[PDB]
Amino acid sequence: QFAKPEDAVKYRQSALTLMASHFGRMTPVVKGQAPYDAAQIKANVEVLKTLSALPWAAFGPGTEGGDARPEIWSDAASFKQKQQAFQDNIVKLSAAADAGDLDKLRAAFGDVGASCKACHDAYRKK
Amino acid sequence: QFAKPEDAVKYRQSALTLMASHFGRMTPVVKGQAPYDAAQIKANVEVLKTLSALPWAAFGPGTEGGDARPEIWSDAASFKQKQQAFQDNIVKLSAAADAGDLDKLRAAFGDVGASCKACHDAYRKK
Ligand code: HEC
Ligand code: HEC
Repeated sequence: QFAKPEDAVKYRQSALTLMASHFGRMTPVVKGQAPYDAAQIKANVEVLKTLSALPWAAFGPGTEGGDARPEIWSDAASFKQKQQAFQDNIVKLSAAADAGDLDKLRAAFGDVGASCKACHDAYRKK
Repeated sequence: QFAKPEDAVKYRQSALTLMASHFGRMTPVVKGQAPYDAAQIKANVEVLKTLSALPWAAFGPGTEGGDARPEIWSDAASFKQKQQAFQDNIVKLSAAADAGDLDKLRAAFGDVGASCKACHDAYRKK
């Protein structure tokens, strides 16, 4: 859906920005600094699930640019493992949110955050 | 979820960018320049439905900035009518996509596009 590489870059950066907001806005809830409303969190994690599937299709071959490292494309299998693993961490978060289980939510939230960082360490420029 | 107005601005601009891509990428399909795969379009419109609900919460009071016109906030009811009308145009598009009905898809796609423009004409700076 991208006329030029720059359009793929803009798309993925926007998708990742929205992910970061839908993830990060739960930090006060996880920490107990804001109240836990199970329905609110269930709905928010549903949005995050949808968003978390979006960036990867905008790293199609030849879409070097932005702060993407070239290693994304020199080993397509390893990058795919990282995004699939990330999305399965999001599945655990969804399951916790759907269950209304704050303890499971906290644990899953930490694992999701670790998975964001694991990808950045390998694939995002400083 | 926004520490400063700038964070709301960045969020809504990213959400609108993603909407524009999920909407605009169907133009060749509507025009018959690309093939119509009912399942592909159903899935894409589901994504668009989710995204189309997101920008509005990031025009909270005091989040003037970007290319948002101040009229968004001086008549909250009228802005809300426009975004709700837009989302109901998206509902028609969803219904068409879910039905696998290309004629209804075309018609709904045109009405959605008109609704984007109607809001821009009133509420987006040149
Ligand atoms: C690889 C499988 C990634 C996972 C998982 C996550 N992110 Fe990431 N992110 C990745 C790359 C390669 C890039 C650079 C994209 C580019 O072309 O520039 C990024 C970037 C971001 C950004 C900045 C977006 C922007 O506005 O330019 C943010 C805010 C971001 N990423 C956040 C984020 C969070 C919170 C994640 C887990 C919930 C996450 N990313 C996962 C690669 C990957
Ligand atoms: C009002 C109810 C709107 C509807 C419906 C749509 N858009 Fe719009 N859009 C609106 C505003 C007020 C703004 C400015 C936001 C800001 O603070 O700068 C915009 C902006 C866009 C953009 C630019 C985003 C960016 O990268 O800065 C795009 C690409 C865009 N809008 C597209 C778009 C499409 C395709 C719509 C219908 C499917 C649509 N918008 C609806 C207000 C409203």
